[PDB]
Amino acid sequence: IKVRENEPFDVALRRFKRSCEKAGVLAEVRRREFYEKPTTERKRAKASAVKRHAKKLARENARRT
Amino acid sequence: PRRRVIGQRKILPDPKFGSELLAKFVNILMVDGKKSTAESIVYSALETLAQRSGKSELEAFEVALENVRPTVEVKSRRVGGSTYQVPVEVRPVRRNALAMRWIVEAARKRGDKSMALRLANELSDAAENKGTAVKKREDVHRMAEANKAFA
Amino acid sequence: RKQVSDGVAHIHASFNNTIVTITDRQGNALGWATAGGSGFRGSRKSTPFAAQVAAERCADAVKEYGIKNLEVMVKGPGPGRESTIRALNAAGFRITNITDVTPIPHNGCRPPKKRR
RNA sequence: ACUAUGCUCACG
RNA sequence: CGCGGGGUGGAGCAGCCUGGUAGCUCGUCGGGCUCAUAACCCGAAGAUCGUCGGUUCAAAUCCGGCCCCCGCAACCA
RNA sequence: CGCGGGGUGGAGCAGCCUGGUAGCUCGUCGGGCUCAUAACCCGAAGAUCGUCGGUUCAAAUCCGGCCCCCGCAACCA
RNA sequence: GCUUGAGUCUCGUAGAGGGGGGUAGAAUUCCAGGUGUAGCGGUGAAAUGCGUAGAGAUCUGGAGGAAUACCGGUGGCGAAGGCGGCCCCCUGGACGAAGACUGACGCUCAGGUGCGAAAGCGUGGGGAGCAAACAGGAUUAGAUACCCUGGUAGUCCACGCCGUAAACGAUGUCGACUUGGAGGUUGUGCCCUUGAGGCGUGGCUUCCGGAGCUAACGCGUUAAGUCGACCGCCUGGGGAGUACGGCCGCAAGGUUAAAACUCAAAUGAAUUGACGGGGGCCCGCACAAGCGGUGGAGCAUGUGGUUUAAUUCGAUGCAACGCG
RNA sequence: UUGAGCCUUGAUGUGUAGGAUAGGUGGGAGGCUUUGAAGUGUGGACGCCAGUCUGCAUGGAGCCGACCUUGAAAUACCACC
Ligand SMILES: [K+]
Ligand SMILES: [Mg+2]
Ligand SMILES: [Mg+2]
Ligand SMILES: [Mg+2]
Ligand SMILES: [Mg+2]
Ligand SMILES: [Mg+2]
Ligand SMILES: [Mg+2]
Ligand SMILES: [Mg+2]
Ligand SMILES: [Mg+2]
Ligand SMILES: [Mg+2]
Ligand SMILES: [Mg+2]
Ligand SMILES: [Mg+2]
Ligand SMILES: [Mg+2]
Ligand SMILES: [Mg+2]
Ligand SMILES: [Mg+2]
Ligand SMILES: [Mg+2]
Ligand SMILES: [Mg+2]
Ligand SMILES: [Mg+2]
Ligand SMILES: [Mg+2]
Ligand SMILES: [Mg+2]
Ligand SMILES: [Mg+2]
Ligand SMILES: [Mg+2]
Ligand SMILES: [Mg+2]
Ligand SMILES: [Mg+2]
Ligand SMILES: [Mg+2]
Ligand SMILES: [Mg+2]
Ligand SMILES: [Mg+2]
Ligand SMILES: [Mg+2]
Ligand SMILES: [Mg+2]
Ligand SMILES: [Mg+2]
Ligand SMILES: [Mg+2]
Ligand SMILES: [Mg+2]
Ligand SMILES: [Mg+2]
Ligand SMILES: [Mg+2]
Ligand SMILES: [Mg+2]
Ligand SMILES: [Mg+2]
Ligand SMILES: [Mg+2]
Ligand SMILES: [Mg+2]
Ligand SMILES: [Mg+2]
Ligand SMILES: [Mg+2]
Ligand SMILES: [Mg+2]
Ligand SMILES: [Mg+2]
Ligand SMILES: [Mg+2]
Ligand SMILES: [Mg+2]
Ligand SMILES: [Mg+2]
Ligand SMILES: [Mg+2]
Ligand SMILES: [Mg+2]
Ligand SMILES: [Mg+2]
Ligand SMILES: [Mg+2]
Ligand SMILES: [Mg+2]
Ligand SMILES: [Mg+2]
Ligand SMILES: [Mg+2]
Ligand SMILES: [Mg+2]
Ligand SMILES: [Mg+2]
Ligand SMILES: [Mg+2]
Ligand SMILES: [Mg+2]
Ligand SMILES: [Mg+2]
Ligand SMILES: [Mg+2]
Ligand SMILES: [Mg+2]
Ligand SMILES: [Mg+2]
Ligand SMILES: [Mg+2]
Ligand SMILES: [Mg+2]
Ligand SMILES: [Mg+2]
Ligand SMILES: [Mg+2]
Ligand SMILES: [Mg+2]
Ligand SMILES: [Mg+2]
Ligand SMILES: [Mg+2]
Ligand SMILES: [Mg+2]
Ligand SMILES: [Mg+2]
Ligand SMILES: [Mg+2]
Ligand SMILES: [Mg+2]
Ligand SMILES: [Mg+2]
Ligand SMILES: [Mg+2]
Ligand SMILES: [Mg+2]
Ligand SMILES: [Mg+2]
Ligand SMILES: [Mg+2]
Ligand SMILES: [Mg+2]
Ligand SMILES: [Mg+2]
Ligand SMILES: [Mg+2]
Ligand SMILES: [Mg+2]
Ligand SMILES: [Mg+2]
Ligand SMILES: [Mg+2]
Ligand SMILES: [Mg+2]
Ligand SMILES: [Mg+2]
Ligand SMILES: [Mg+2]
Ligand SMILES: [Mg+2]
Ligand SMILES: [Mg+2]
Ligand SMILES: [Mg+2]
Ligand SMILES: [Mg+2]
Ligand SMILES: [Mg+2]
Ligand SMILES: [Mg+2]
Ligand SMILES: [Mg+2]
Ligand SMILES: [Mg+2]
Ligand SMILES: [Mg+2]
Ligand SMILES: [Mg+2]
Ligand SMILES: [Mg+2]
Ligand SMILES: [Mg+2]
Ligand SMILES: [Mg+2]
Ligand SMILES: [Mg+2]
Ligand SMILES: [Mg+2]
Ligand SMILES: [Mg+2]
Ligand SMILES: [Mg+2]
Ligand SMILES: [Mg+2]
Ligand SMILES: [Mg+2]
Ligand SMILES: [Mg+2]
Ligand SMILES: [Mg+2]
Ligand SMILES: [Mg+2]
Ligand SMILES: [Mg+2]
Ligand SMILES: [Mg+2]
Repeated sequence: IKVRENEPFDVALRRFKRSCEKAGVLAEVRRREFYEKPTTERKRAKASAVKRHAKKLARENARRT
Repeated sequence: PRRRVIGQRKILPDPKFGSELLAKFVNILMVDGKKSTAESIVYSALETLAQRSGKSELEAFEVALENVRPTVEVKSRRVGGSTYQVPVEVRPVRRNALAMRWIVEAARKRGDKSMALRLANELSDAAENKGTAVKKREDVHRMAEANKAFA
Repeated sequence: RKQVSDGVAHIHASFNNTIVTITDRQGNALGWATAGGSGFRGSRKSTPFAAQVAAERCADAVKEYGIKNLEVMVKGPGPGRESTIRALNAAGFRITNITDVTPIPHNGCRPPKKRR
């Protein structure tokens, strides 16, 4: 998070923030995640992941493109 | 047109001032397809303008049209849901055409006597920017400057 | 009068506002501005440019103190901050370092209920 | 952003 | 009984002690906006200082009245 | 019977106790919008003020009677 | 008798299993204190609310409560309910390794009894945040809602009660048996640890699929396959998991559990359409970008209406109304 | 840490005419300069950013009052505010 970038540079470049937190504090602990809803919304985000990964093996179809 | 990107028709130069800028000005000034009446008014106006201003016609019309020319105009776009005022850089073809229409629109009102007199006075007031046409650009700027927040 | 060398530009960027507040080294307020204080009200107040102009308005009104270089301390999310720091360069400062003070609670207090 | 309703029965 | 402050467009305000340049916010009509409505934004229409008098280069402004507006706390036929 | 207060477009309220001025919100009629109805938008009409008399230059508004209407009182034995 | 089921010991392995006690850091609210100058807050847009008594922001020092970021996963443990900071205390089970021992000690279970989320209930603590009820501002025809600002019971704790949930894999428990692949997780063997490996074989687990089954959807060695043991339950939809009595509860209510009456259906899965303020991709004066109009006037025409002895008849959203 | 008065002293105070970031009024025409000067290097005090004000010195002893623009004349000396 603590980013100095030497001296001649300036131009922000603080992906250190964007690839660490921000979303963790904000879109999660902004408004209440009703205990069960995480368990629901994760398990569908988890089931959607393996749906794509299992399809990615069977994606090699005829195509003809 | 939805996905029909086609170009525009070519226009013709005006005999006595062989050009293009004021040739379109005649078309915007025209009503009921009477180009003979309209073209006689534009020559009458620019000849009376050139006498007073002490310049030519093309350069007298230019130092007048640029003073009523919009830099940025205000559209409104609903990207997400809500309706807010998004300013946008006007295209160079529409830029001068939007100015010509404001000169003629102001000249409909302001009933002096003749159409040739009214345009001459509007273009004279445009040269020293104090007409109704410059006011209509001035307000168009104020919307873009005030609502500059929106990209 | 005082004439501080360096300071700290605290930026409180919420969704609705962007409150810029330039302080000294020891967290002592010298001046401030807001998106609401700049003009820009309602829908206009929550934008990157309305934060830019607020930082430009906070850049001046601390010229008596004469800060050459400062540290940024962004906070919250907001439409500003990735825009507000651009404003501090263009105004007339040197950014020593940029930091976050976005208060991450380690699952502590129950937040408000979801809205519909 | 929000934004109601559709009187009864009738296609062997 | 007083000494004191206070007096502007329809109205609530300041500005009024530091004489040469009457602001500012609701009532005001036209826009731009959008298939539209709300909003939001831009510019317009109105007091030469409640009113009358002295001086001095210039007076809402310095000084005297009025119509008053009161703040009050005094008020024992 | 005493005592205040009332009675105003179709409804409920201002304007009434300071004499010349009739508003507000719904509803009604007309036109829009919609496939149509509602909602919504834009126009329009609609009350001589309980009634009968005064006073007055002029009365919804002042005064008197009479007809409904509320509120208060009809107590000590 | 026997030893294969079942149990014991032996040495370990993993784990938010449990119960009791500590302590840590971030943050929220608040408390006094410094700085400092108009807003903050919020929203689709506003307002209530909070602020010139000096808020918000910023920093200093406290106080208190509750919950434990990241690790963290189609990870683990638990009979289910459920169980996440770190540390000790007591403590239940699970699995593996190879033996030794017991010698059918087993499996199910009506009544019985225990445990059993959240919300409730009782007595006594605590009370930051959140938040039923409630209040105010919006929204709207109305808004006893959704949105906003406040906000009490409650959520926390100790101890008793309650005994229910879509308490759900909507799938009772135990056991045997029948093609596969990719993984996750925790063991334990064989080998060179010769270098993040080579090769088996036990637990538990997620995903896809074969035969077979199924009304179909799907299930599929963790079966909804093939069989056995025992239990629970079902018999059309409404009436109704209601009434009445019994039992249980402080109550809230739970549990057991009908009948009259009424209907010819109610229902499940899947199919084709149509529709969606579902998604994606396209189109047309659909919109944008323009331009001229109608709506205002007069007149012409055509309908509606109304009038009349008759104002013949037909056409009436778009697709009837200078139409037949 | 105060809440003001108050004297010494020093500036400060740009409608417009305009060489002047001049408030009213006045003793009245030489002050001052070698009691080490004009111009400036540089930096401070002030600033309605027009241009005031001044530490010290390389420099070296000059600078200038009526005149012309004003409702007013020059902080050249100096009295009172
Ligand atoms: K419970
Ligand atoms: Mg859960
Ligand atoms: Mg086309
Ligand atoms: Mg209805
Ligand atoms: Mg129906
Ligand atoms: Mg129907
Ligand atoms: Mg006083
Ligand atoms: Mg259209
Ligand atoms: Mg008396
Ligand atoms: Mg009326
Ligand atoms: Mg109507
Ligand atoms: Mg009547
Ligand atoms: Mg008379
Ligand atoms: Mg009258
Ligand atoms: Mg044996
Ligand atoms: Mg066993
Ligand atoms: Mg080991
Ligand atoms: Mg453990
Ligand atoms: Mg343990
Ligand atoms: Mg444990
Ligand atoms: Mg424990
Ligand atoms: Mg405990
Ligand atoms: Mg702490
Ligand atoms: Mg703390
Ligand atoms: Mg104190
Ligand atoms: Mg305090
Ligand atoms: Mg307000
Ligand atoms: Mg308020
Ligand atoms: Mg205030
Ligand atoms: Mg207060
Ligand atoms: Mg204070
Ligand atoms: Mg404070
Ligand atoms: Mg604070
Ligand atoms: Mg603290
Ligand atoms: Mg503590
Ligand atoms: Mg397990
Ligand atoms: Mg189980
Ligand atoms: Mg213990
Ligand atoms: Mg067990
Ligand atoms: Mg055991
Ligand atoms: Mg063994
Ligand atoms: Mg035996
Ligand atoms: Mg034996
Ligand atoms: Mg049993
Ligand atoms: Mg039983
Ligand atoms: Mg129990
Ligand atoms: Mg329990
Ligand atoms: Mg219990
Ligand atoms: Mg509970
Ligand atoms: Mg309790
Ligand atoms: Mg009680
Ligand atoms: Mg008690
Ligand atoms: Mg509390
Ligand atoms: Mg709350
Ligand atoms: Mg709430
Ligand atoms: Mg309520
Ligand atoms: Mg209130
Ligand atoms: Mg409410
Ligand atoms: Mg309401
Ligand atoms: Mg709150
Ligand atoms: Mg706890
Ligand atoms: Mg405890
Ligand atoms: Mg305990
Ligand atoms: Mg019990
Ligand atoms: Mg039970
Ligand atoms: Mg049940
Ligand atoms: Mg469950
Ligand atoms: Mg589940
Ligand atoms: Mg499964
Ligand atoms: Mg069940
Ligand atoms: Mg059992
Ligand atoms: Mg085993
Ligand atoms: Mg199959
Ligand atoms: Mg079968
Ligand atoms: Mg099949
Ligand atoms: Mg299965
Ligand atoms: Mg098998
Ligand atoms: Mg097998
Ligand atoms: Mg097995
Ligand atoms: Mg089995
Ligand atoms: Mg089976
Ligand atoms: Mg079956
Ligand atoms: Mg039966
Ligand atoms: Mg039945
Ligand atoms: Mg039946
Ligand atoms: Mg019952
Ligand atoms: Mg009993
Ligand atoms: Mg009992
Ligand atoms: Mg109870
Ligand atoms: Mg039963
Ligand atoms: Mg029926
Ligand atoms: Mg069913
Ligand atoms: Mg179905
Ligand atoms: Mg659709
Ligand atoms: Mg669609
Ligand atoms: Mg076409
Ligand atoms: Mg269009
Ligand atoms: Mg047009
Ligand atoms: Mg038109
Ligand atoms: Mg019409
Ligand atoms: Mg017409
Ligand atoms: Mg008409
Ligand atoms: Mg004719
Ligand atoms: Mg007819
Ligand atoms: Mg007749
Ligand atoms: Mg006809
Ligand atoms: Mg007909
Ligand atoms: Mg017909
Ligand atoms: Mg037809």
